[PDB]
Amino acid sequence: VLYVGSKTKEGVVHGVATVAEKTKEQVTNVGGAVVTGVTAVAQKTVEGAGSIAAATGFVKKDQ
Amino acid sequence: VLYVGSKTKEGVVHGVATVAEKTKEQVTNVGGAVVTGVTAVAQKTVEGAGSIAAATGFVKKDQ
Amino acid sequence: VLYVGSKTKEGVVHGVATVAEKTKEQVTNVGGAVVTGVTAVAQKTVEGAGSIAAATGFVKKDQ
Amino acid sequence: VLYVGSKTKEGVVHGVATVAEKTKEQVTNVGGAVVTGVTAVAQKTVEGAGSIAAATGFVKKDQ
Amino acid sequence: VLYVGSKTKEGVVHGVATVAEKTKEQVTNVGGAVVTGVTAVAQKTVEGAGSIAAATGFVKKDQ
Amino acid sequence: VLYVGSKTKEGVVHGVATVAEKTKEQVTNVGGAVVTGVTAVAQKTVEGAGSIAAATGFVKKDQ
Repeated sequence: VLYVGSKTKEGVVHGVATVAEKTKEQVTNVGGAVVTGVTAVAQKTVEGAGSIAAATGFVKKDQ
Repeated sequence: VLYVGSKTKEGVVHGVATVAEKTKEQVTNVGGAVVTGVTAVAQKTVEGAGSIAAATGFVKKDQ
Repeated sequence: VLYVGSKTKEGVVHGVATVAEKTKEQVTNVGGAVVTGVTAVAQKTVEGAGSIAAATGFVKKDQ
Repeated sequence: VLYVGSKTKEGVVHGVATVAEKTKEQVTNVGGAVVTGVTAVAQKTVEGAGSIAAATGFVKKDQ
Repeated sequence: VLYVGSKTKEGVVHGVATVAEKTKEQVTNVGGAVVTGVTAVAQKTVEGAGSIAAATGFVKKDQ
Repeated sequence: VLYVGSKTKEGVVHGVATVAEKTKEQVTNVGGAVVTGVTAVAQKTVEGAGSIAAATGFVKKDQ
C-alpha cells in the first residue's frame, strides 16, 4: 500500500454537545460492566475485542 | 507501506462540550467496572482488548 | 514502512469543555473499579489491555 | 408584593453547550451593529423595546 | 416589597460550555460595533431599550 | 424593600468553560468598537440602553 497527499480519518468522534439537567441515576452492579453519562469514545482496535462495556467474569449470586 | 505528505488521524476525539446540572448519582459496585460522568476517550489498542468498562473477575455473593 | 513529510495523530483527545453544577454523587465500591467525574483520556495501548475501569479480582461477599 | 419561602427566577439563561468547527466568517460593517458567535444574555427589567436586531436610524446610499 | 426566607435570581447566566476549532474570522469595521466569540452577559435593571444588535445613527455612503 | 433570611442574586455570570484552538482572527477597525474572544459581564443596575453591539454616531463614506 502507499499514500500520497492523502488524508485518512479512522475511529474519529468530533462535534458533540450535550446538556444534562436534573438527571437522577441509580446503579447496582454485581460483577458486570456499566457505562452511563455522556460518553464520546473513539476506539480503534486491532487484533483484540473493542467494547465500551465488557462482562466476561463469573458471578455466583445464589439464594 | 509508505506515506508521503499524508495526514493520518486514528482514535481521535475532539470538540466536546457538556453541561451537567443538578445531577444526582448513586453507584453500588461489587466486583464490577462502572464508568459514569462526562467521558471523552480516544483509545487506540493493538494486540489487546480495548474497553471502557471491563469486568473479568470472580464474585461470590451468596445468601 | 516509511513516513515523509507526513503528520500522524493516534489516541489524541482535544477541545473538551464541561461545566458541572450542584452535582451529587455517592459511590460504594467493593473490589471493583469505578470512574466518575469529567474524564478526558487518550490511551494508546500496545500488546496489553487498555481500559478505563478494569475489575479482575476475587470478591467474596457472602451472608 | 411580598414573598414568603418562595424561590423566583426572572431573566435567567443556563445550560448551554456549543461546538463550532472549521467555521469561516467575514464581516464588513459600516456604521451598523453586528453580533456573531455564542451569546447568552439575561435581563430582568428593561425600560424600552426588547429586540435581538433593532435597526433605527438613517442610511443614505445614493448612486 | 418584602422578602422572607425567599431565594431570588434576577439577571443570571450560568452553565456555558463552548469549543471553537480552526475558526477563521475577518472583520472590517468602520464606525460600527462588532461583537464576536463567546458572550455571557447578565443585567438586572436597564433604563432603556434592551437589544443584542442596535443600529441607530446616520450612515452616508454616496457614490 | 426589606429582606429577611433571603438570598438574592442580581446580575451574575458563572460556570463558563471555553476552548479555542487554531483560531485565526483579523480585525481592521476604523473608529468603531470591536470585541472578540470570551466575555463574561455582570451589571446589576444600568441607567441607559443595555446592548451587546450599539452603533450610534455618524459615518461619512462618500466616493
